[PDB]
Order: sequence, then C-alpha cells, then structure tokens
Amino acid sequence: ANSFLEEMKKGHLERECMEETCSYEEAREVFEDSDKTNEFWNKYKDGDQCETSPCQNQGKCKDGLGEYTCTCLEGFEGKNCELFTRKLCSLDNGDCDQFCHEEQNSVVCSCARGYTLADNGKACIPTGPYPCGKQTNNLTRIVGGQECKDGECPWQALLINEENEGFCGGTILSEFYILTAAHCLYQAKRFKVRVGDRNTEQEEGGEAVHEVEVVIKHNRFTKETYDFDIAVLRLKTPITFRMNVAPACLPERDWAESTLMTQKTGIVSGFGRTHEKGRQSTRLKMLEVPYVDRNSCKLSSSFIITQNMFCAGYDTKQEDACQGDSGGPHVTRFKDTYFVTGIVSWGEGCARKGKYGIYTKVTAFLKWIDRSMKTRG
Ligand SMILES: [Ca+2]
Ligand SMILES: [Ca+2]
Ligand SMILES: [Ca+2]
Ligand SMILES: [Ca+2]
Ligand SMILES: [Ca+2]
Repeated sequence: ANSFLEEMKKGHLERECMEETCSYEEAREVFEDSDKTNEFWNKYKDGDQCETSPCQNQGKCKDGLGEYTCTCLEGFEGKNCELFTRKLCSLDNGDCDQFCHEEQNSVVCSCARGYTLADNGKACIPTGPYPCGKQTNNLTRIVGGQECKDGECPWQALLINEENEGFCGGTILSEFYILTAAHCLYQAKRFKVRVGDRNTEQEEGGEAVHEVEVVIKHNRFTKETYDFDIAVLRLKTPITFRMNVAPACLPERDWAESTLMTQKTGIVSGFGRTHEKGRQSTRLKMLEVPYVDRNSCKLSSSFIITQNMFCAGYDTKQEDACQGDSGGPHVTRFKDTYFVTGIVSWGEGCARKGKYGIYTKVTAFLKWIDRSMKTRG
C-alpha cells in the first residue's frame, strides 16, 4: 500500500504485493524493472491467461492485462497461432523467384530455362556461367536517363543496314534469336545485328556482329494502326554469351500479367535518338519509366490501342521512348532477375507532356515466339 512508514521502509513484494492489492511501484520497486513488473502487474488483478496453454503450434505465451500475446513461428498466423499461413502468389509472390503457380491451394515454384529449382523448393540456381537476365549537370538532350555500364545492359543489340547505320534495337533471347519490331524489316532490305554494343563510334572488342538468316514477322501486321508490330530474327552465326552479351528470360503470360505488370517501374534500353527529331545517341542508354493505367492510356491516344499495346512513361517529365529504339525490350527488374514484359512500338512525340510511349505487349505473343523458336529450329 501507499503509507508513510510502509514505503518509508524498503518495499518488499512479499510485504506489499500479496496481502495488499499490489497496485504499483510497490509492484515495481522490489522488482526494479519494467521487464518484470509489467509481467507481474497482469498476474495479480486479472490472472495469468497463459495457465491454459492457449498458444498452439509450440508458440510462446506472454501475459498481459485483459489478454495474452502469442508468438507463432514461420508459416503460423492468427489470433492464437491456430492457423497455417496461407501461401499465395498474391502475398509475397508465394516465395517463388521466377514462376509461381497455384494448385490445390498450394504454391508451386518453377524456374525458367537456365535455372533449376532449389532443394528447398523456393530458390532458382542458375545452370550456367551467364544465365538470362543476370547482370555481371547533364544538359544537351538527356531524357532523365543514365548510361549503360558494362554487364548492366548485355541484352541489347543494334540493327544496322548496309551502310552500318543504326535504326532499331533487339533483345537477345538465345544463342540464335533476336526480338525486335516488325516494321524494322521495312526500313532496310538487309541488315546485321550487333550485340554487346557500347558505342557505335568505338569498337571496344566486345561487340559481335551477325548476319540475319531467318526473318519472321507477325502475319497480322497492320500499317495504319501499327498493330502486331513484332519481329523475330534467327542469325546465321551463333551467339556466344560473355561479359557484355547475355540473354533475357521470357516469363509466363499469367505471371507477367499478375505480378510483373503490377511492378511500379520498368526499364527500357536503346541506342535511339536522344530527343524528338534529333540525332541518334552515340552510346547505349536506358530509361526507367512507370506503367500507365489503361483508362488514361486509351483516353490520351488519338489512335486505336489494342490488347497488345500499353502506355508507359511520365506525363510531366521529359522522359519517354523515342524513335530509333524500335524493337527494344521493356524489362522489369524483379528481385534478382530482369523479365521482358514489353517491346517498344512507337510514341506520339518524344518527351511530350500528355503523351506516353506505346509498347507492344510481350505476354500476348510469347506463345507465338516459342513457335518461332521451334518452327525453324
Ligand atoms: Ca515496494
Ligand atoms: Ca513498497
Ligand atoms: Ca506470505
Ligand atoms: Ca511492505
Ligand atoms: Ca504490516
């Protein structure tokens, strides 16, 4: 209790917190700790709720005033640790790195080509030295972007005509396959693809130039609306991957639509013109742009936008795709891997307010590209 000779005497828990109501301080002094009193201040007024062993699944029970706190282990949640944590591809992507699938209320993790599923069933071990998608004041026409470093952009390639002039980009998918836009085929009759390019005016020894052997455009290409604007090139010489030459991983359609396209930002690399009606960039450059919602995308476009196109970029910043990057990939940087989700299609002006770069959707065409990699392979 609170008295004038009681507290005057050194407080004892056996002489205050027992016969008396054990209100406080006499509930703390003798204990001289907030890590022992608070645990004794709830076992004298409302009782210890942990005497019933409520926290199941070997959880920890801590006593509080009016309730108890349960400590549950990994995969256990709920008020009293009675529930297993339901794993879904919506919540933390089902812990899968590349491919998450839902079967019988269970999460199955699978890895793309060049990766093996780990022993624990969650991680993806690369199967080779250079797997896909794995990296190893500036005025005067710079659209918010940075310069591509060595090993940072190895999946980009440039197409040059007979005069060695760059006109379109390309994404390396394998030792033989380059992905670009269909209209790039109409720009030049014959062209060569250079991979590992860092500067068109300087050969640094890492650029490999290949002739194009097989050309496959989309059959449903339309000139009026630029629809189905995608092309596949099979090169005459094999691509030997190295420091500055690496492929990119092709994701799954449903996973790309549910998780990859919900990422806030993506990356597009290219050699194209630095600004509208301007000179071509001497060196490879990349730009990070966010996804644009479909309603404003269709409201801001004077032309028809189908299910195979989407808007990306900034409404206010001077940052958007421009001509010369046609056929360049739009890639999203997931936890440890780059995944292709789009391909540059076009853009009404460059760095223009109220306009967004239109990118061709890879997901609706992946099934076709697979055929293009086995129909003539
Ligand atoms: Ca005391
Ligand atoms: Ca006391
Ligand atoms: Ca006693
Ligand atoms: Ca006492
Ligand atoms: Ca007494």
